[PDB]
Amino acid sequence: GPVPSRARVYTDVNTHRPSEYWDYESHVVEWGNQDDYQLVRKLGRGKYSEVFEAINITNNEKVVVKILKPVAAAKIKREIKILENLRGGPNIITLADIVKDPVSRTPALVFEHVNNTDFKQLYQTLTDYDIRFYMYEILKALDYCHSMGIMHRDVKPHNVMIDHEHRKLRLIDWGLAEFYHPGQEYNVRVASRYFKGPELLVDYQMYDYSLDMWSLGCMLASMIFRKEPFFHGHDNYDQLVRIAKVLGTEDLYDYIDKYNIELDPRFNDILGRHSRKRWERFVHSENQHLVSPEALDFLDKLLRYDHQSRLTAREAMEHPYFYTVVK
Ligand SMILES: Nc1ncnc2c1ncn2[C@@H]1O[C@H](COP(=O)(O)OP(=O)(O)OP(=O)(O)O)[C@@H](O)[C@H]1O
Ligand SMILES: O=C(OCC1CCN(CCNS(=O)(=O)c2ccccc2)CC1)c1c[nH]c2ccccc12
Repeated sequence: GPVPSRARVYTDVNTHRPSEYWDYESHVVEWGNQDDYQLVRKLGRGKYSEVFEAINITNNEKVVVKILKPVAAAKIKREIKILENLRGGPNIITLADIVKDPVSRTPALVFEHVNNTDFKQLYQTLTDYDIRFYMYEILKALDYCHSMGIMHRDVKPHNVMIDHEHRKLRLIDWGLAEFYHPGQEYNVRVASRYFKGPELLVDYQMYDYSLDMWSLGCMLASMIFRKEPFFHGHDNYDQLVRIAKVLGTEDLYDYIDKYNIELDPRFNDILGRHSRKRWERFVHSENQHLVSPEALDFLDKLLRYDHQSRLTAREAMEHPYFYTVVK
């Protein structure tokens, strides 16, 4: 069977905390009043939730209302507990209220309003300095949630809200977030296809906070090389092939050997043989200004098959790539 794995940082944060911190099913929801809010317009509808721009009539302030679909309403206590535990933390979205929808029974989460929408809208037009600046801001949020014993598990450009005018950033959508418990086997059906770590693609369930660091590495490669997404898989199997064409097959097989990971037999005839490519191969005249030896060294230390070898959020913050950022 597979060889066990544990996080190399914040390993036992939840073992010491009182049961109330991580036992989300025991949490008692003190519901608010739905009538205090007026919906203005639908911002979007996904497979699990619906988001609206709204106004709190009790104080004239602008809010964001997220209504849960009945199918995704099962783990609402988990998302509430995580949001309350992280409230006030650096670059973390603030939960202001929890109400029930008027027509349907389903819970609705109320948040602070954040200007300029999606990270994806701006992340392909940033200067070198701005990529460095915003990467440091995301790292503050990830080190904070990891230090609090929580994995985000859905890091991607659509989940980062940036107010470019005020040089402000917020990490949103904590619907897939989970408490890290050493030795626990988690569900591998998390994160968006292009941002899934190799541990999810090979069905290795004993993963940790380092999953978020692979997703962050995917975001960095897309920004500095102007290629969105960087790893463009057709499905979950082709996603691993796309990765293998860059990182090579030798390091992939060394990874499955280290943790005694059983590979799906459908990978035998699609993986092939590939050597580790130099990051300089993705450099061209149109993206050369966004690339530096520091950027390539940093990217190389994030995008590693072995989840235990990747830089942690705190080590990433120490990298020379961030020396030019004003602190
Ligand atoms: N707290 C917030 N403040 C301001 N805008 C928000 C907030 N939360 C979500 N939005 C906006 O609401 C819109 C609807 O988001 P929606 O959840 O439908 O997309 P998504 O789920 O992020 O995309 P994906 O399906 O890739 O996850 C988004 O464009 C997003 O920018
Ligand atoms: O005007 C209001 O609600 C109008 C609508 C009442 C009906 N609901 C539909 C909920 N049905 S649902 O099946 O839960 C659903 C469907 C799609 C996506 C997510 C969830 C949409 C909003 C509200 C006024 N204050 C609120 C506070 C929370 C939620 C809604 C409101």
